[PDB]
Amino acid sequence: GNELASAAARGDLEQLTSLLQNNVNVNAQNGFGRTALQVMKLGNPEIARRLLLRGANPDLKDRTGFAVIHDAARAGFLDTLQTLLEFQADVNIEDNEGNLPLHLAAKEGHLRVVEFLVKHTASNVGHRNHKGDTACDLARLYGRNEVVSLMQANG
Amino acid sequence: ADQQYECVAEIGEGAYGKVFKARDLKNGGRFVALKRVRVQTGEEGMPLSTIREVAVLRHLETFEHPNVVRLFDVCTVSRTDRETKLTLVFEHVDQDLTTYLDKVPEPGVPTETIKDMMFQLLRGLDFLHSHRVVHRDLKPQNILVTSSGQIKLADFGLARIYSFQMALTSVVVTLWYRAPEVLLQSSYATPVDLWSVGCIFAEMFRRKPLFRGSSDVDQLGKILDVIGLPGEEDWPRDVALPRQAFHSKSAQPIEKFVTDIDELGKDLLLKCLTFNPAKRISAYSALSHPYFQ
Amino acid sequence: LCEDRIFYNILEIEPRFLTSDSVFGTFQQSLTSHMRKLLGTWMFSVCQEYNLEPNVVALALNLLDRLLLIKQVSKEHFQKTGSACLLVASKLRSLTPISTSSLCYAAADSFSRQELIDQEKELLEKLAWRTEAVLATDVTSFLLLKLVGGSQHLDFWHHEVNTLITKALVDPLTGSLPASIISAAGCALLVPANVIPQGVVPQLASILGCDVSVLQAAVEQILTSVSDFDLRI
Repeated sequence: GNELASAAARGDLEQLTSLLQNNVNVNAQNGFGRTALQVMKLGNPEIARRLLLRGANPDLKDRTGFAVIHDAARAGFLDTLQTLLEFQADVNIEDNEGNLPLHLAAKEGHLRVVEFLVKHTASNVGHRNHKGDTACDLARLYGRNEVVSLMQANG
Repeated sequence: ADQQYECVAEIGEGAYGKVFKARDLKNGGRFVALKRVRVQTGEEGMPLSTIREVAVLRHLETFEHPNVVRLFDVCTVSRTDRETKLTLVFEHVDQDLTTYLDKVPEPGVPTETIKDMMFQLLRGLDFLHSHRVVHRDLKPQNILVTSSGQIKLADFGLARIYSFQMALTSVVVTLWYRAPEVLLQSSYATPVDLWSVGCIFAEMFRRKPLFRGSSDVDQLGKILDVIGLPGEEDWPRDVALPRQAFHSKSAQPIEKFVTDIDELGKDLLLKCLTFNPAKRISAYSALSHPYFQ
Repeated sequence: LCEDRIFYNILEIEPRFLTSDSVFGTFQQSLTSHMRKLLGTWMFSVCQEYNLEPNVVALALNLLDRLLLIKQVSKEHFQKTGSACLLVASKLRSLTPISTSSLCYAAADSFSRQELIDQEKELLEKLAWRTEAVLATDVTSFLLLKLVGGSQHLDFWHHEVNTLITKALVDPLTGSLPASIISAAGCALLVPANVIPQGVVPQLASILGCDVSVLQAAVEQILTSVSDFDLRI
């Protein structure tokens, strides 16, 4: 419901955890059509882990076409992105413009996140989004040269 | 706006209205933070403070300091005469100092990171003071930390309550960073913020708060237990709680609590944690301290 | 080094509040530079009269002219608009914010209290609550200090220069210049050489980091503008 989502949003682990003991529905949307896992405080991997551990489905995308792994990848919160995968989140889930978390991490210059995706995930690199671009292309199109290099020094 | 910004979650509500998490639909739906207030129309028109506060935010934004949270926009929605829904849009960082500190592996935060964050913190703080702005509520949950490791000063107006186990009492965490002049209801000037920097500084090492008081008289004591009773010359004149109100306090070596801090770190730390506000270091001075080399 | 650093930064922001005299016979259409000079002097009256700090006029004029850069204002409402600027400007700068009723009054009661309030809401919306600006009056002190070295006199001249500054601002041409320039130019025109260490212009020019010729041009211009000021209705 709504209090679970807000607790996830303000990152109140304490409060979130009570709510999760009442056999509530972790996947229910709040008044904004979003779920607790989706609006959660990205810098807190534990918020994610507990929700996942209670059934939260990682691959649900909102009205705007995003999944948590997209926003985490876009913010460069690798640990959270990693605990997400740890619970079977799909690395190649695309947003509504055909993006992968990788695209967004690349587009944002998060080198240690690109590093990880490229070398330790099934992240389909060559994937081209709806504009025909690639993660590496976007890095190029955005100046994330440092990222471009590493990326191509690998793929 | 209000068709460009799409709310996804309410974070809370406090002194600045309600705080939400929303998507910026004109920048790829990236997360952005919003503050919403219901402004009351007077027979004098728009309330002074409302105007003044938005004025100052908009104005400091001009300078675009890297260590202060960006203010992207200001949207207005006039209901009737008596009401106007005012909305401030800011950059959003899904992590604050607290969520970071109590997440680091066991060894603790790298001493070099503590320095870097601490430098940025005083950087943005110096910027505010130099433009005659006092934060007055510097608490770690108002200190944003990007995954990049960048510090951005916020001010959500949201209180957090902490409940003491055995005592069955509670406090608003900000109390733990409140400077003595403030606790003694004496002066409320700019040095006020330096005392908090000092508390936050110490917390980076401890990854646990330094002075966890249960009241303001309790807090005062927790402080004097560590820094020691100030001398007659350093206690505020004409104040409700006299120097005599607190029995003899030695002055334990700060490192006894801010474990693993270094010699120069200790020096800076105590210059912030200096009782007499007039002898407390300044953000600008601290910034020039040999700790930062 | 507190002073010197704020100054340096204020200078970068500065251009952000620049306005332009060029608006009238084109984007404005219904309004003319002279009508603005009239409205402006009336505003000046209401102020220095109803006991407001010079800052209030300086800002009220900046809002009015920044507003005229994005909104076409009619002749019938020019005045009311100048009033809203006065209201907002003092709400932001005077310990004694002037009242709506007080304004509607001096306005020959030509507009309603509601109507002035609706213009305030309007003004705030077009400018998106960006109501503060680096003013030429805001700079005069720091400069006046580097000239009149000590502290003595620093208050007579400050209030003097700023009064000139406001008069120069009633003229829309002045608004095309940086706060720093208008400010130094003003100092240069009043402060006598006997109250200063050791030229004045090359000294200020050195501080602003501009050319002596540039500052002189500004002096020259502002001198003209100030001369035209005349409170005769």
